[PDB]
Amino acid sequence: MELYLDTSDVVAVKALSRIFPLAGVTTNPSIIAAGKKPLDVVLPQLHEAMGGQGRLFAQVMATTAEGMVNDALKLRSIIADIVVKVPVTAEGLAAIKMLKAEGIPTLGTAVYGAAQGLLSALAGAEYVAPYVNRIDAQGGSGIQTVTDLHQLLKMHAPQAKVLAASFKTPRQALDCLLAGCESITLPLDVAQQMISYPAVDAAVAKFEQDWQGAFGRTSI
Amino acid sequence: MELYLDTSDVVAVKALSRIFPLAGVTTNPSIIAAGKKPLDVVLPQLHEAMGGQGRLFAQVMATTAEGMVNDALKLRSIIADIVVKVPVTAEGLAAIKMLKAEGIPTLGTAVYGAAQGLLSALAGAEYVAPYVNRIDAQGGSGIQTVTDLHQLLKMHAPQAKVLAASFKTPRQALDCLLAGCESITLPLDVAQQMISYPAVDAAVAKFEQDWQGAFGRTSI
Amino acid sequence: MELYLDTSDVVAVKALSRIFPLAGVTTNPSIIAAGKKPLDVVLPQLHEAMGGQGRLFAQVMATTAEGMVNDALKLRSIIADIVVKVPVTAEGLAAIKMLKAEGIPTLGTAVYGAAQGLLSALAGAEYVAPYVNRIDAQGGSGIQTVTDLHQLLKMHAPQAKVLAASFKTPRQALDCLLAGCESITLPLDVAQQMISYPAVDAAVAKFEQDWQGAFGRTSI
Amino acid sequence: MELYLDTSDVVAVKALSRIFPLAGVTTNPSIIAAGKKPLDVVLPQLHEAMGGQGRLFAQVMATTAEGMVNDALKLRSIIADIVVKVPVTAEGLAAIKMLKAEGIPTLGTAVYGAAQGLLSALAGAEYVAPYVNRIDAQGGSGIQTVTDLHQLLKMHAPQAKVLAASFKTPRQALDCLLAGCESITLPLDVAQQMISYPAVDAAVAKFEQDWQGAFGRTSI
Amino acid sequence: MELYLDTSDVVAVKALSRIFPLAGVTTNPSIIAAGKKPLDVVLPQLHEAMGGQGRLFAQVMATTAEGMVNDALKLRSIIADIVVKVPVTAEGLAAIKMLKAEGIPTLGTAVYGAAQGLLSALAGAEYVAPYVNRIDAQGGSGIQTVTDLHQLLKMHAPQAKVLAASFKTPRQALDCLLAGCESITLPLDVAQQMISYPAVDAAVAKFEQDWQGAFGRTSI
Amino acid sequence: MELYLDTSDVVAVKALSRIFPLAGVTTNPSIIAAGKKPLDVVLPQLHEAMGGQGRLFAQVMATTAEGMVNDALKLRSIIADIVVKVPVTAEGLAAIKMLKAEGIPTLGTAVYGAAQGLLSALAGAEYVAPYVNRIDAQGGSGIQTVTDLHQLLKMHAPQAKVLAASFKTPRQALDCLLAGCESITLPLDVAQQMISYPAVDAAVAKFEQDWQGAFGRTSI
Amino acid sequence: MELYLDTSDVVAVKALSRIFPLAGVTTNPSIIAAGKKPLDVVLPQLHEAMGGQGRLFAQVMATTAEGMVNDALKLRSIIADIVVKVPVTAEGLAAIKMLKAEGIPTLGTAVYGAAQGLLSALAGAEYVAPYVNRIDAQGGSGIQTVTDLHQLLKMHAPQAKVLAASFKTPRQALDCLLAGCESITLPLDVAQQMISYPAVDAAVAKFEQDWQGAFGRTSI
Amino acid sequence: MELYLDTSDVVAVKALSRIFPLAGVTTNPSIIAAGKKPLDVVLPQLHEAMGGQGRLFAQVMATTAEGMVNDALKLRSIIADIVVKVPVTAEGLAAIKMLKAEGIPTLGTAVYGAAQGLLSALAGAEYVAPYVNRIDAQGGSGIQTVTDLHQLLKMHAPQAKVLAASFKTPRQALDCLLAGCESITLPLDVAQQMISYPAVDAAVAKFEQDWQGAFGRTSI
Amino acid sequence: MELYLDTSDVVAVKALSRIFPLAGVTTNPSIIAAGKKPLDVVLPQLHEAMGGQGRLFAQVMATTAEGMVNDALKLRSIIADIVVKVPVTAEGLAAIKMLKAEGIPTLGTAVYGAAQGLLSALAGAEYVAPYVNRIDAQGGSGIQTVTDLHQLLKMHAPQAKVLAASFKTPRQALDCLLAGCESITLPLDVAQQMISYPAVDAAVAKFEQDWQGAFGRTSI
Repeated sequence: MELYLDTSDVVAVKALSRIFPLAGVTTNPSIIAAGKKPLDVVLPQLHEAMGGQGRLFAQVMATTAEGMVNDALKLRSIIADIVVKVPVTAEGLAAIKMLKAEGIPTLGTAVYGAAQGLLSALAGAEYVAPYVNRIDAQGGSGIQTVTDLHQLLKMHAPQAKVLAASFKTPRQALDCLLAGCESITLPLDVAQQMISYPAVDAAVAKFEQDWQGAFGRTSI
Repeated sequence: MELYLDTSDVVAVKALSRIFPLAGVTTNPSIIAAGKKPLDVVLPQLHEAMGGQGRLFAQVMATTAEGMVNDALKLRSIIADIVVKVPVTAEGLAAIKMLKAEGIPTLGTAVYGAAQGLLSALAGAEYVAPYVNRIDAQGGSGIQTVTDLHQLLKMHAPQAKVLAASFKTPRQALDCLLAGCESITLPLDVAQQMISYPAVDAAVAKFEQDWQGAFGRTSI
Repeated sequence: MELYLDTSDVVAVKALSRIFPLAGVTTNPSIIAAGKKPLDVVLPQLHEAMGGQGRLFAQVMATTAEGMVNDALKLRSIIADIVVKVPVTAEGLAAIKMLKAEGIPTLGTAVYGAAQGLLSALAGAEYVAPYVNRIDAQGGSGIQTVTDLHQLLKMHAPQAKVLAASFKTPRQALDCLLAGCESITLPLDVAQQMISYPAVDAAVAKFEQDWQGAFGRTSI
Repeated sequence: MELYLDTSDVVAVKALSRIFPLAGVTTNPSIIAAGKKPLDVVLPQLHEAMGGQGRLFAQVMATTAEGMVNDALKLRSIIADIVVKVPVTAEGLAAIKMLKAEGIPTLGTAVYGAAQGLLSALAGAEYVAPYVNRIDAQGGSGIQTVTDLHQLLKMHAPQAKVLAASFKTPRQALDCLLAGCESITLPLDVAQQMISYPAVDAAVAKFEQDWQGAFGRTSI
Repeated sequence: MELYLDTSDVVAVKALSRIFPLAGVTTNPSIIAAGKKPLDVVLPQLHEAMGGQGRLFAQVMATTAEGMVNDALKLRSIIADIVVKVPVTAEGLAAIKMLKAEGIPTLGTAVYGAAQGLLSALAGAEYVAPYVNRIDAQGGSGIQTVTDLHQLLKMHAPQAKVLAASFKTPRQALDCLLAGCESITLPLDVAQQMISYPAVDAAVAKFEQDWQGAFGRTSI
Repeated sequence: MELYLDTSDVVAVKALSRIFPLAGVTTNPSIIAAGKKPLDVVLPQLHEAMGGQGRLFAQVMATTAEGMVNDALKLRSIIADIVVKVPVTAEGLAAIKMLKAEGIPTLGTAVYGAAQGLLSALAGAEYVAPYVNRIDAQGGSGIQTVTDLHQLLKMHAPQAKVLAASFKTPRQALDCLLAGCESITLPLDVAQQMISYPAVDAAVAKFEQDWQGAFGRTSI
Repeated sequence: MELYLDTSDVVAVKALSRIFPLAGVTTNPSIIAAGKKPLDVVLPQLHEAMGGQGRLFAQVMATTAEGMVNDALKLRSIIADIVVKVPVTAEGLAAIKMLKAEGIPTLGTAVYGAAQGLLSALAGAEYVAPYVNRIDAQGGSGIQTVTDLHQLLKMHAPQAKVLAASFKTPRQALDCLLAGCESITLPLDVAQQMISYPAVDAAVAKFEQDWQGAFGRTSI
Repeated sequence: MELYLDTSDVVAVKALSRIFPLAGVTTNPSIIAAGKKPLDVVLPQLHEAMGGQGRLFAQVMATTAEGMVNDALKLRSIIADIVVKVPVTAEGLAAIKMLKAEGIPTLGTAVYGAAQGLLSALAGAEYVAPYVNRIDAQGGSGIQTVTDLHQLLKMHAPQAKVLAASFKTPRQALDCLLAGCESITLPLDVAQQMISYPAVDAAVAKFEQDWQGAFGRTSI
Repeated sequence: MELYLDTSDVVAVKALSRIFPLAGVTTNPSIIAAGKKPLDVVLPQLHEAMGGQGRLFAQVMATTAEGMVNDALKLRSIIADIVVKVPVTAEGLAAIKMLKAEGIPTLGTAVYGAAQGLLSALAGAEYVAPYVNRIDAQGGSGIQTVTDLHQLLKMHAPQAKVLAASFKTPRQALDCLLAGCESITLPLDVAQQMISYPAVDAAVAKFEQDWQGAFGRTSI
């Protein structure tokens, strides 16, 4: 299982590095725009924030196959081992094919259809990233869509993996993991809601209270 | 399958040693408080009660990652091979991470969510212990939660194992075992209700009665 | 839906009368033994405990048909409208039949089989009381048994109603209610865990904290 | 729901009359042969054994339509309101047509097929009696067949009712009742195992044990 | 529940009239050709073989809407109340429309699609007749096809009824009846297979045998 | 059940009027563009091809609420009783509420979400029209979406009805009808493939061939 | 089905009044605190934004039963017909009971358990408001919990209704409606996401494009 | 698969040895009482009835661990390779454990709970024998219990095997085998009901009848 | 998968040898009687129509184990490698055990019970042959029974295989194959209906019609 964060704030990334066993951080130009900082700064700083380990992900903006080819060349020049994710269109499939020919790992993003993601995987993307929240909000069923995509990948192209993103509530992440996703990423607020429970807090408080009422200190 | 006792009564565990194939005894500071005796006394006596065999478990109470690190150092000093369980918070995950770094086996306790247990397992905890009775009491469904946690473990983290606790009726234990739990623990009252059945007693009485009416004795 | 309490402590009954919309209180000779007080005292005081309202239930102890006949006569002499529960044996069936002939409402207790309860209902018992916790403890399935009993009653004897008892966790009561039970009774501890949730407490605390930080009062 | 007994022993019928709310007793020439006594003698005897109330059933033995017509005439001469059951063949359907024309109630026995029983019911039979134990013993599924027959009767001929027979264990009766059967009959051994439970006995025993431990007496 | 026969032999019809509660006899030009005799002869003879009561069905052979209009006029001239079935084409739907305009009951035959039968029913045909055996032989599934047809008729046009035909084994008839068919028809041999069971024969034989062994006589 | 056509060809409408029991014809501006003829001509001609009966539907083209109000006034001026279709946007809901205040029946089109259709139905649309084929083509599930919409309407807004459109194969229409749709519309090609089957043709051919081989003629 | 809004902005409420058929607006002290304006000022403004129609909801704040009694008195004094929501505790239960005694309609809020909401409904609350998003975030399952609550209400207390709240994604609202909720409330952003779809926008755009290509305008 | 017999009649065992591929015979002291013959006689004669092969099973009668120790010693002295069955109590588990220490194979009998049988298997008994008929008659579900026991064994203790006993009808044996039981034992009458079918007999009869019709004789 | 033919017409076997990949032909004395010719004449001719390959099957007629042993000896003397089929009785089981001791492969025929077939397979028959059509004709469920038989074989006796026979429609063969049968045999009529479809014929007709309309020839 691979755990990533969809954010670009260096301080939060470094702070949460000590908590979860991070496998890397994925970023999108929307989050980059939110952070306001230029990429040639954000990737180095975030890389140092995660201790120089893990994986990295960045997204191109071009519309023509050679255009996102050149964009991926720039990204690989900046960070040697980054994976370049590309929106899935006809040009997206093309860029995937020549990028796989060049041997640079690629990710399929903006996936709204199981057939679309399967086509991207056949073209050669090692990762496929459906937009769970957007698909769910647009009248679809992101959970079932992820299920079908996972089944198709496992039963035709084993080497491909599913990377779930676009989360708003912990439940969506729970169902995505239950569907067999090999990798997921989550935003900071959902991550915080993963590691806080009033029931857990009350249980710990009662636990310490009993220890205190018994032995007259708190420490072991 | 690993069977443990959720209690701290030396005489009780010694008496029940000849009945069930005990794999160890798990203790929590609440039960230790009920037993009123200090840990440095109860652990050696219990270890002798299992004849120097079986597994052992104790829990920290600190809030800071270094705090449960020091506590776990104390437990490993008292008992070399004892497994230390930690309440699952952000600090719990941190402590689990450096504990897996230093190579001390750990257990995840006070687990109320499948995602929480999955996070603990990814951090590296060897066992995950949800509170089935507490979850069911607080409007949740402990059985389905345990099933989901087991599925997530078998899917992403094969090396982790589920250790069910917090039982009030034999039905909960049976359901947890049917869910695929690799290890469970139970209290003395549930253990007693496990091995007693009026139907079994009546069948044995009728059986001996048949032998009596046949041969003039109940013997041989 | 009919809500009752299976206990005999006057103070607790009176205190909880202000909270739940009580329909009555059921008692059994085991609970009477626990309370240590004679019935001719406990029933009047309890009747005043919910102020002369609700329903009352008490159980016979004789084995012979005329035995619980005289018993039920004594209970009706003490409280005019009390409903008498009888254990379901052959003598129980005979007693239920001829008490239904006399026109005194009766209840079927100590029910361990759905067909047993159905036979009691055919004999004429107004209520049937399975022992869910004991059935689960003895390797059965109380929830499914209650389900079959409810289906059989709604199919053949519409006038009979299921009165669930013998609870240890609120989950059992939840499943019994979901099965279609028209009446349930529960003990004090399950009632207390029923109306308390740390999540609710934290939510209301944060709620009033926000309103306090906004305007500085504790009420409208 | 209609409860009957498939037996011919006057003493047992009278003894069990005080236990269950009997609706009558069904008889067949097999159990008549086992009882050894002639029908014209036994029939008034158990008729009085049920207190003179309830239903009665007896079977023909002829092979030709007019033959079992004459048999039914003899039975109606012996007792006015008895229901005549006939084995289901081509002659059975013809005899049932004649008997329905004469307005004498009839029952369909020896039913091994759902379609066969449905045809018998459409011919005018008020009752249909499959042989659950025999069908199960011959590699079929008595419970399934009863279910299909019940559904067919309900959704085509509402006036027909299913009368299950041929039982060896109480489970078969339980599933027949769960399938929606409006009437069942059972043998004496199944009745005795039906109304006896060691668990119930032990519960009652513990009950007056604690009553005695409280009040110096097992009595109220 | 309407029981019909799909045959054209006067002797067989009259013989089976006494056994099954016939609602009528359906005929098709194929079976009429097999019977070799002309319609103007056969229909009076079958109508008398009924005992004078029941329903009669015959089919047109024309292609043009007015053509089967004239055909249906001829059938109504021969037998006043006969119901005319028409093959379902575009011309079939047209013919059904003018026949519903003129108030002559009609039946939809040669139905291979549930939507086709729905269209016929909406056009106004009183009955719809799918060909179960042919549909099954041609790679379809007549059972589920009839199921969907029945569901559609019930939930859109309540007045239409399903009349299943084309049977080869009793199982097909059983599933058609279980699917909710209000009427079916049945060939002679498969009908014979409804009314013969070796198990029933052996049961009757043993029954008479034990009666004889007990009473030294065969008679009741 | 309401049967409609989604086309604007007068000749085809008139020709198919003799076959199916038409309840009306729905038109959309795309189909009007395909037909190339102006609306003030197409609606009168279609109405005359109707025989003067049935229902009519037309769709407005403005964006602002009073805009489609005025357009609906124009259409209702051309044909007195036409139902106005409106796209479901915020302005669509506004216009629907205004028209419901004016008491003119309205049509909800371009429904890609069950919640959107429910909102239109609450606003007052008499019918809701999802685009099954487009929802399918965009990675959704048109059949399941129609199912949820039908359930929601039957649950909360009994007066609303589902009008399925956008079909490419008769299978989609079959599933839509099975889901409980009270009205559907079909294109000409799907209608033609609907009422044609080679199996039916071959069955009719064999049928008249046998009639010929019997009587020297294929005629009655 | 009753549609409400959970917000406190007068401008947004009035703007959305023309779009959805609003049944009222619910407010909670958290949102009131966010608005920072006193309730006696805010709710007249909302009432006018309704056009003087619809329902209103406000929550009590004190702790003692008489405390929320006086609070509800104040709310009824300020707005005559306003419904009062109360957090569900023991005090909340008592408040609900005697408020039903003097006939003040009440709503059950802060519900985290189906049995808790069922108890509130038994106490007499007209509406029950579970917190779907919070329950899902805390390891539960809000959808299934709402399902059980709805089933229990329809089974035991028909007059009670479920009012879903706490939404973050359209799917939660869709599933709550599918579960049978009679009323829901909706935050502004999620409501906006109910009425915007890129698919619908593109369909409308192409629609005007073809009208343009046909008649030289997108108009008329 | 292992087939055994639960009986003690030498003649029947020898006679059935030629028919079924016997793997052994299990005996219980009740059956020994029925046979009235002493064990030191029945086991040698039964072994000779085997022809000198197969497995043998006998049960202890003592209540104290050393008591069944001595009993098992006597049985192993009598027949070297006999497997000892022990009733499952606390002393039962203690005995099972120490004979697993001594390397003598053991069987768990009188099993009424899946958890009980699983505990016996963990203690080490090679076989577990639930009482299907008794459990089923006492209001339980023998088939489901056997299924759960088999699932638990295959999940946690692969080496343990389920040995079903206590049968009354062939259906119970069929379901037990379908549940995955690796070994079953069945009584003489039920085994006879496995090897007789009237349908099979009629088929054989008709078969020789057609051979006779062909060749004037029933033989090849 | 093994494909066989249940017939004895040499001309038909020879003709169909070119079409299907025959694995052999099974014969029974019923179809032998139908062919009227003696076995010693027919079976060499069928072996020659085979092309000298495939498998052969024939049945005994004796009722005694030794008699059908002699029958099998005669068959093996005539044809070196023919497999002998024996009816499954007690004598059949004995004959199978002895024949397996002689190393001659055997088939169990006239199988009406899954337990019966499983017993034969344990006795040593290489194949098991149920009679699907007779079973479903006699009120059973041939498809389900074949399913259970296949499950039991794959569970306990891996070497046994299912050989389905007795077919009337291709649907039954389809379900038998779907159940996992490793071998099936079908009659000539079902084979002819199997490989013929009017839909296929019409598709081919349209196909070469289009080829002709394109290139002025139907040729390639």
